[PDB]
Amino acid sequence: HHHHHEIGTGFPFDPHYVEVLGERMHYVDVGPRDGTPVLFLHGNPTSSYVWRNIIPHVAPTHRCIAPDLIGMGKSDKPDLGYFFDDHVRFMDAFIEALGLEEVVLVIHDWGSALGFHWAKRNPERVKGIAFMEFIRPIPTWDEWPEFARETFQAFRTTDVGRKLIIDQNVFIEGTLPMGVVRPLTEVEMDHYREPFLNPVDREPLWRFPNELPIAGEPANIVALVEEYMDWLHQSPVPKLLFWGTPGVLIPPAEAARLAKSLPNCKAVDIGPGLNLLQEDNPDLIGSEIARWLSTLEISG
Ligand SMILES: CCOc1c(C)cc(C)cc1CNc1nnn[nH]1
Ligand SMILES: [Mn+2]
Ligand SMILES: [Mn+2]
Ligand code: NA
Ligand code: NA
Repeated sequence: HHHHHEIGTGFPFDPHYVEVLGERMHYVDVGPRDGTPVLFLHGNPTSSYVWRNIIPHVAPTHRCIAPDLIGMGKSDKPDLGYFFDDHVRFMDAFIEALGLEEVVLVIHDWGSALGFHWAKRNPERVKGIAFMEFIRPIPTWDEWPEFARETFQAFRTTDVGRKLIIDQNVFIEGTLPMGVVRPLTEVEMDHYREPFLNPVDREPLWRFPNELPIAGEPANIVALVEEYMDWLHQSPVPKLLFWGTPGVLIPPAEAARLAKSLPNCKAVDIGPGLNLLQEDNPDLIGSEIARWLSTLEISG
């Protein structure tokens, strides 16, 4: 006989779809219909799943929109190279397809590059940006985390890199768990694996690290990233920066610097964390975003 009697693993959000440049994109859409929407953008190799435990904190007061990038999550998977340029084109068109006007961004990893680049080009529409573990220029390999130098150098080759990421699914099975301090459960791993069970679908997982602005290459990405970082230092847009210890892309020392150099910026320590801060302390991140959103309406 039986009797009846943690960081959430479920994804209790109804699928929403919109046609974007002839392809179907999936997104979470919850919360009130009026007011300024909060747009959550994930990076590599995740999906809207990464926001699952953060969104419920914001949804009571704001619309939350969390798309899966083209070729990822539940969005369609056209035969693209999935360059950053492709993601930009699709994300621009997604935002237009939903008829969004002003927005608040919550962005992470490659999602931050998309968010920052979009904000730079749409200064009058951005009402706030929350960000963490974001893409910035990496002048030399010495400025890349030591533990991942050899690995990412290998990733950034055609034959070896594709064998690792596409054939062996290393970014999902290897790199992903290394971006979280706590161990991911099998249920969580399965939600992350889901979009990429078919090896040929793993193209964006390989192109993304090959797009990273490292040692001047790719030059186009480096220029673009420098441009939005320059814009960011000059914009009065409200900013909220989450960081963890030791972090990965944004070490604590770097978070302290940005908190001062970026105008109108608040920085929040999430405790232990690497790249996927959302997976180590989603309640703090969600709570702080919800409260920060409230202060955006306070004049002073
Ligand atoms: C230094 C390794 O850092 C990472 C770790 C340890 C884990 C994950 C998931 C991601 C990254 C990095 N971000 C990333 N790489 N290519 N596209 N986005
Ligand atoms: Mn179509
Ligand atoms: Mn192809
Ligand atoms: Na399993
Ligand atoms: Na999934």
